[PDB]
Amino acid sequence: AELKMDQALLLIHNELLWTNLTVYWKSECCYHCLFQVLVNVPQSPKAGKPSAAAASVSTQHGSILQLNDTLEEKEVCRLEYRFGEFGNYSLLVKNIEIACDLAVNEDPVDSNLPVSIAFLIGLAVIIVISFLRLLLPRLRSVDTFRGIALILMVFVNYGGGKYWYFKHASWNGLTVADLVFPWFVFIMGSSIFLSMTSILQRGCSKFRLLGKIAWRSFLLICIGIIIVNPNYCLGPLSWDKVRIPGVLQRLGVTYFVVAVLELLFAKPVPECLSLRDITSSWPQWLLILVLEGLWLGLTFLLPVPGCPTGYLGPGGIGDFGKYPNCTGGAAGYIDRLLLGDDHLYQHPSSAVLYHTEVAYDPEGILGTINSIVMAFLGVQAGKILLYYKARTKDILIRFTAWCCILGLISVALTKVSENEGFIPVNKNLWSLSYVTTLSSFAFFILLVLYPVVDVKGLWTGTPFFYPGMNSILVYVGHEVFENYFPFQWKLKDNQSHKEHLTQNIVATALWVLIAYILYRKKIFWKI
Amino acid sequence: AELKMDQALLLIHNELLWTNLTVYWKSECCYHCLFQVLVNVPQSPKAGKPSAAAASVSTQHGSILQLNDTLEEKEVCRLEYRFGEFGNYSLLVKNIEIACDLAVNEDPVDSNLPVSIAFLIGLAVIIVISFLRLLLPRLRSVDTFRGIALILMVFVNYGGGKYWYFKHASWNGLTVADLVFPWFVFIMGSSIFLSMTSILQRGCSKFRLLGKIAWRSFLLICIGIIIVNPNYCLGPLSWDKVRIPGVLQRLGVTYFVVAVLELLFAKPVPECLSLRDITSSWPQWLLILVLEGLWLGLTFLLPVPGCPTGYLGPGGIGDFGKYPNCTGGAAGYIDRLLLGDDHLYQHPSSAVLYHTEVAYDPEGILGTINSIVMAFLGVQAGKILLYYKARTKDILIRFTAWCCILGLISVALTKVSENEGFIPVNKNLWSLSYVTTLSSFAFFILLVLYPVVDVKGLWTGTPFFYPGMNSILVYVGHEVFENYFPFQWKLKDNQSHKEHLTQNIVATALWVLIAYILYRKKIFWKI
Ligand SMILES: *[C@@H]1O[C@H](CO)[C@@H](O[C@@H]2O[C@H](CO)[C@@H](O)[C@H](O)[C@H]2NC(C)=O)[C@H](O)[C@H]1NC(C)=O
Ligand SMILES: *[C@@H]1O[C@H](CO)[C@@H](O[C@@H]2O[C@H](CO)[C@@H](O)[C@H](O)[C@H]2NC(C)=O)[C@H](O)[C@H]1NC(C)=O
Ligand SMILES: *[C@@H]1O[C@H](CO)[C@@H](O[C@@H]2O[C@H](CO)[C@@H](O)[C@H](O)[C@H]2NC(C)=O)[C@H](O)[C@H]1NC(C)=O
Ligand SMILES: *[C@@H]1O[C@H](CO)[C@@H](O[C@@H]2O[C@H](CO)[C@@H](O)[C@H](O)[C@H]2NC(C)=O)[C@H](O)[C@H]1NC(C)=O
Ligand SMILES: CC(C)CCC[C@@H](C)[C@H]1CC[C@H]2[C@@H]3CC=C4C[C@@H](O)CC[C@]4(C)[C@H]3CC[C@]12C
Ligand SMILES: CC(C)CCC[C@@H](C)[C@H]1CC[C@H]2[C@@H]3CC=C4C[C@@H](O)CC[C@]4(C)[C@H]3CC[C@]12C
Ligand SMILES: CCCCCCCCCCCCCCCC
Ligand SMILES: CCCCCCCCCCCCCCCC
Ligand SMILES: *[C@@H]1O[C@H](CO)[C@@H](O)[C@H](O)[C@H]1NC(C)=O
Ligand SMILES: *[C@@H]1O[C@H](CO)[C@@H](O)[C@H](O)[C@H]1NC(C)=O
Ligand SMILES: CCCCCCCCCCCCCC
Ligand SMILES: CCCCCCCCCCCCCC
Ligand SMILES: CCCCCCCCCCCCCC
Ligand SMILES: CCCCCCCCCCCCCC
Ligand SMILES: CCCCCCCCCCCCCC
Ligand SMILES: CCCCCCCCCCCCCC
Ligand SMILES: CCCCCCCCCCCCCC
Ligand SMILES: CCCCCCCCCCCCCC
Ligand SMILES: CCCCCCCCCCCCCC
Ligand SMILES: CCCCCCCCCCCCCC
Ligand SMILES: CCCCCCCCCCCCCC
Ligand SMILES: CCCCCCCCCCCCCC
Ligand SMILES: CCCCCCCCCCCC
Ligand SMILES: CCCCCCCCCCCC
Ligand SMILES: CCCCCCCCCCCC
Ligand SMILES: CCCCCCCCCCCC
Ligand SMILES: CCCCCCCC
Ligand SMILES: CCCCCCCC
Ligand SMILES: CCCCCCCC
Ligand SMILES: CCCCCCCC
Ligand SMILES: CCCCCCCC
Ligand SMILES: CCCCCCCC
Ligand SMILES: CCCCCCCC
Ligand SMILES: CCCCCCCC
Ligand SMILES: CCCCCCCC
Ligand SMILES: CCCCCCCC
Ligand SMILES: CCCCCCCC
Ligand SMILES: CCCCCCCC
Ligand SMILES: CCCCCCCC
Ligand SMILES: CCCCCCCC
Ligand SMILES: CCCCCCCC
Ligand SMILES: CCCCCCCC
Ligand SMILES: CCCCCCCC
Repeated sequence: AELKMDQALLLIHNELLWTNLTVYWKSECCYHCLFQVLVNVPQSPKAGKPSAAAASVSTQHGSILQLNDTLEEKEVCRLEYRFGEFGNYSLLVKNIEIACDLAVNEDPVDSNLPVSIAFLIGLAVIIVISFLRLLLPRLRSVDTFRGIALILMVFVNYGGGKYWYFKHASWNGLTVADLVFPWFVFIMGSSIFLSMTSILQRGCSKFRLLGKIAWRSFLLICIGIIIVNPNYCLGPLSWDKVRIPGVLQRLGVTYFVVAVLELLFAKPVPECLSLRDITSSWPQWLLILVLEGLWLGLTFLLPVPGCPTGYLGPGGIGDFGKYPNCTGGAAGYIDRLLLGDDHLYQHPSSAVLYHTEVAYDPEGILGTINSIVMAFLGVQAGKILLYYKARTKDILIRFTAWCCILGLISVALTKVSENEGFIPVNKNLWSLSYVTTLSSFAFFILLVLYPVVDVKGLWTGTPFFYPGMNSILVYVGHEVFENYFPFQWKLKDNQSHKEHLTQNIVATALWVLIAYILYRKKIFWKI
Repeated sequence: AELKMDQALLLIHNELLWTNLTVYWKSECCYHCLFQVLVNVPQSPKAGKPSAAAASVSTQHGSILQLNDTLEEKEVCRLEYRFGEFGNYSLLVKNIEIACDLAVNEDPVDSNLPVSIAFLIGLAVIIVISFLRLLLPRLRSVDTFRGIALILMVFVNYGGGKYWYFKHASWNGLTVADLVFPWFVFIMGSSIFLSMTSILQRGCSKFRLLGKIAWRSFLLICIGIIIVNPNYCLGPLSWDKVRIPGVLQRLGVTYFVVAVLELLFAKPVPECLSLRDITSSWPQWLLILVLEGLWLGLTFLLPVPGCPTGYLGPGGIGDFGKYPNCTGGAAGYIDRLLLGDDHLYQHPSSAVLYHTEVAYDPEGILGTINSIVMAFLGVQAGKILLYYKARTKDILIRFTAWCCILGLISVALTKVSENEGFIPVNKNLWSLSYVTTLSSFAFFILLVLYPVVDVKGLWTGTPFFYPGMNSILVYVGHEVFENYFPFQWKLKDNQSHKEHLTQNIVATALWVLIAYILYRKKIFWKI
């Protein structure tokens, strides 16, 4: 029909002669949204001639429908159902009492079939190549894990097949899109410590290195603002529309703060139950815990005008529509106070599901504290790798212990619930529990990749370390060349998951190939 | 007022009570355009109350106005005048006989003042630096002259201040925009011979070099089609809208043909009145003259359906509107027959002044013959430089003789007239006289640059050889980053020549600086 992607048709037939009905729709994904009007169905004029009206219901999450008499304002009938994509459904409001029956006129399609098939294709290629091949300085695992994070960032930015789980969550919880930036920050902290230790061991001065750190940070911030943020298809750059926060700006600020902290308190690596790497850097831990206490205090105790104190919700229609302009809480208030709504992100992810009107920037000022905490945990991983490079058992024990500690903290904060924790997982706020959850994930990934890629050498990292060696050039590249063929062509069906998924997979594989080609030519750009 | 850039206001007052008037406007730049309706002025209803109507007239070229009685269809009054930018003019159609008087209510502005001031600023900086500095393998002149051509290409592509002489001519004649692509083709031929001779002297095989030539040509064509032509701000690429011809596609075809010809007939350089470089390559000259005869025959003798034979005009309203869909003649007919109107250039330069509706591609199939002839003349310049490298007098004599011969041929063809020659100068057709004119210009530029930059060493080429060493990266770069700040920001006045000129000059100087930075880092990309 005229159905768009991820929608179904709902035909509502009114068999009642006396009472009109109004239909209210609420998603199950919401936490405390309001019911929104779906369609108004008038009363049947004559017996045997039911009135009809159609509507489109979202099929990404389960739906909650409410039937209310428009004059009486009384609930005659309520049903909750999970509609399928491109379905054709009929709802009949019978008489004798009032009851509703939902019939499936046409069965919906399987929307996740291309994703199921894509994993089978990739799994088959892995087995075929492994079967085919069998018949016939730097840590590799850090580059491999950086390349995996970057590859998924490229796939997600292109759209992720237009799938709701390859996109960012509206407010709370995790999708696959929410995993890949914290992991990159973690790895960047590891690389900060490893590179700094090698450089200082070679005998370089700390002031030349400080100048290099400042130059790299300034370059990243400027590249983000001037190249990566703006949509130059709309028009030329004007200052009043410039968005100051961003991904590369926050990488730059995090890089400066973490690198300068490590450089200031740098120590030579000494050469087995011990806490040597934890106690030899107690000043850094002291400053990190003080900074984290600052984030917690400004988040739960800063009074925001016209808004509750310590509010972590999305606003819009969320929390029963009480707080419509309070998207973010103190984080958004600080962003608006210091930068103004026109220098923020005008399309927050909460807009689709909570219908928020205010601009909110996920990469704002207040969450940089937790970005820094994430990168400092990555630094701790690098310290584990260098202080105990001789012994593999020591490295693995420390990775496992850190994963368990951070996972226990995350379980305590979130209460293993999406919206009911003390600090729920939230990318937009860059919560504490978001950091601890994604850090335990990164410690587990290192625990698995270090033996396989580095100790045993079973796997060489292919093809993931090729973009892990040219991360900055690949990230800037796909932003500049996002609309260019062959990364993007014209689709026969823009309402198809299969066609979008094929386009995005092809474009991501092309950036893996481009990075491999740059590796063969030894064209490594280090910002 | 509401006047746009390069327009004036013309108020027409009708003092006549009985006859209406219609006003016809024709530009002086046209060759045989039709008069187009400007505005209809009704008769004055009562004596002493003249009727009024306003119009905007283009001020780039002189205007020709015709006053015709609408019923009688008889010419009551005609005047030709050159209106100035943003002027406020009044035209009064008096009675006793009928006479017209044009009065300047408000004087126009000086539109060329920013260009006059810009040359004074640049001239002052040259004198200041020369005064300041005084108080305190490869041929350099070829890189210098390539950099000058490329710098002007960047300035012209950005817009050239929105000045009509920094844009391409509508059909015939020369502007500053029409000079810089033929010069680049000339220099590319010189570089082809110089590089090939050095490579073959080092002992390289001709098949490895043939593979390199084919690879470079294929890369240039593909880069042009996929990166340089499309406007990806409009949408994703669809095949039916893909434009096949272009600047880099024609560089690729010309490079392949000329490089393969030289490689096939390559000879070692022997070590003073002689014609050694002209006679040692007689096969190349034979094929070039045969190819030129093909261009002349297909242009003046190919029968084009529904069109005169040997037609070199623009169509539209040109040539008195007889031939509206004949833009190009045989060149456009061959393009349309082999590629179809949707794979051609939809905005030819003749559209503005002759109002042509058909798509015409300046870089089409038929003019590649003359592109090849231009590059082969460049090859002859390289042969002069190598065969006689010991003697400067021999090099200068040969450059002067070639300039005089080509200039005499161009004077014979064009009859020193813009539209009345046998083969007028025309970028869109890539005429023979266009090639000979621009080749004599390039020989004269070499005659001046070779002693100054190479023999005496008075000038080192700065800052022009920095982009001459990275021409391909600079050309692709400014196409990718054309809309990006700092190359383009939002203008306070979009109807100002001063603001556009400042923007374009700043952007061009920024690309000179970028190429200097790439030279300092030794990042030279050779396609
Ligand atoms: C959804 O399904 C219903 C079936 O209930 C379709 O209704 C049919 O509509 C056509 C034309 O409008 C009628 O000729 C049929 O008699 C209807 N069938 C029934 C059972 O009433 C409806 O068209 C479908 N909508 C779509 C496919 O977009
Ligand atoms: C549909 O009607 C029901 C009535 O059964 C509404 O539910 C009541 O809403 C009022 C607010 O107007 C509350 O004070 C009551 O506590 C609710 N429950 C009951 C049992 O009355 C419901 O709000 C209506 N739907 C919408 C979207 O307004
Ligand atoms: C162009 O110049 C004429 C002067 O002839 C301007 O006409 C004036 O218009 C204003 C308002 O429309 C009147 O109050 C004046 O009396 C007019 N002057 C005369 C001498 O008639 C006209 O406005 C100008 N157009 C512009 C500046 O856009
Ligand atoms: C304006 O009127 C003049 C008449 O003086 C037109 O000039 C004549 O045009 C006809 C064509 O309709 C020719 O056959 C004549 O040779 C032209 N000259 C004369 C002296 O009659 C002129 O064409 C009219 N302007 C426009 C735009 O049609
Ligand atoms: C360094 C770590 C341990 C924490 C430092 C920051 C703490 C001490 C600061 C940051 C923001 C501060 C809050 C800001 C505003 C208000 C005003 C008033 O209504 C009571 C105090 C209260 C609620 C402050 C309490 C202290 C506070 C939470
Ligand atoms: C190699 C150089 C010297 C020239 C070779 C091309 C010449 C011989 C060819 C190219 C196109 C040809 C023309 C194409 C079509 C027509 C058809 C008819 O109406 C008479 C011949 C005529 C007019 C041809 C004459 C010869 C021609 C001009
Ligand atoms: C999350 C989906 C993205 C899919 C990316 C898979 C990468 C496939 C790599 C293909 C190119 C390999 C080039 C290097 C070979 C040595
Ligand atoms: C046709 C107008 C374009 C103006 C271009 C002039 C170039 C000015 C160069 C400024 C940057 C110099 C960098 C290299 C210094 C050694
Ligand atoms: C139902 O709505 C219609 C308007 O569409 C209205 O005229 C009618 O009065 C309503 N029903 C009742 C019972 O009021
Ligand atoms: C002039 O034009 C008007 C229409 O604007 C028309 O009514 C009038 O008749 C014309 N003049 C003559 C003399 O016909
Ligand atoms: C959507 C809510 C997510 C909450 C995540 C809670 C689990 C924390 C991690 C558990 C241990 C991780 C070991 C790899
Ligand atoms: C199904 C909808 C949400 C998708 C789940 C993503 C969050 C958990 C990812 C687990 C990754 C584990 C890596 C060690
Ligand atoms: C000997 C080389 C010195 C190079 C510069 C060192 C100092 C750099 C200071 C950067 C501080 C930035 C503050 C925002
Ligand atoms: C030797 C080159 C020094 C250049 C320094 C430029 C300023 C950098 C400051 C960046 C700070 C960003 C994080 C606060
Ligand atoms: C070998 C020279 C050692 C000198 C100590 C260098 C410490 C650098 C501290 C950086 C602080 C910057 C604050 C913005
Ligand atoms: C050289 C020994 C110094 C010991 C200082 C006290 C230990 C500080 C460790 C802080 C770690 C907190 C997070 C694990
Ligand atoms: C617009 C018409 C241009 C015609 C150019 C004719 C002149 C030919 C060149 C004269 C000799 C050149 C020596 C540098
Ligand atoms: C004034 C309108 C046309 C502009 C003239 C451009 C054509 C002649 C350029 C001469 C360049 C000479 C280089 C040797
Ligand atoms: C020994 C190396 C050989 C490399 C390839 C040489 C042959 C290339 C042929 C290209 C022809 C292109 C025709 C359009
Ligand atoms: C050794 C690499 C050879 C690659 C050859 C690719 C085909 C090139 C043909 C280009 C022809 C363009 C002008 C006719
Ligand atoms: C040293 C080897 C010499 C062999 C001769 C090479 C000649 C190359 C001719 C290229 C013709 C290509 C036609 C498309
Ligand atoms: C080795 C001597 C061969 C002589 C062949 C005849 C001369 C051909 C020269 C053609 C030049 C035409 C353009 C100047
Ligand atoms: C630190 C980098 C800041 C760059 C800001 C660029 C925005 C200026 C736009 C001006 C257009 C009128
Ligand atoms: C209809 C599909 C057109 C594009 C197919 C994918 C192209 C990817 C490979 C291109 C290599 C440059
Ligand atoms: C020689 C290079 C040709 C590249 C052609 C690309 C155009 C294909 C667009 C397909 C989109 C459906
Ligand atoms: C209003 C003018 C804003 C931009 C001025 C020119 C900027 C060019 C220099 C930028 C260096 C990156
Ligand atoms: C979602 C994984 C797809 C893997 C396909 C790999 C083929 C290049
Ligand atoms: C400021 C955006 C464009 C940067 C140009 C650099 C090209 C290598
Ligand atoms: C690098 C130059 C920036 C200019 C900013 C202008 C803001 C109005
Ligand atoms: C012997 C292993 C010690 C690991 C300590 C981890 C601290 C969270
Ligand atoms: C510095 C710790 C602040 C914790 C805030 C919790 C208040 C309910
Ligand atoms: C860094 C940009 C500051 C803009 C001023 C806004 C103050 C509310
Ligand atoms: C060979 C040492 C194994 C250490 C295991 C630690 C927990 C997975
Ligand atoms: C460090 C874990 C804390 C868990 C929440 C305790 C109640 C504020
Ligand atoms: C130094 C500015 C970044 C240049 C863009 C790179 C695109 C691959
Ligand atoms: C049109 C020439 C302008 C030269 C200005 C140079 C200043 C960088
Ligand atoms: C095909 C257009 C994009 C090319 C990407 C190459 C980036 C270095
Ligand atoms: C490189 C692939 C090109 C695909 C062309 C498709 C034309 C319909
Ligand atoms: C002695 C100089 C000869 C130059 C010949 C030029 C041929 C057009
Ligand atoms: C091959 C020369 C053709 C010249 C055409 C001129 C006819 C008037
Ligand atoms: C090379 C593109 C050819 C397109 C076919 C058009 C035939 C008139
Ligand atoms: C020193 C030799 C001069 C040659 C001049 C030729 C014509 C400018
Ligand atoms: C080679 C010069 C020719 C000039 C025109 C002669 C008449 C067709």
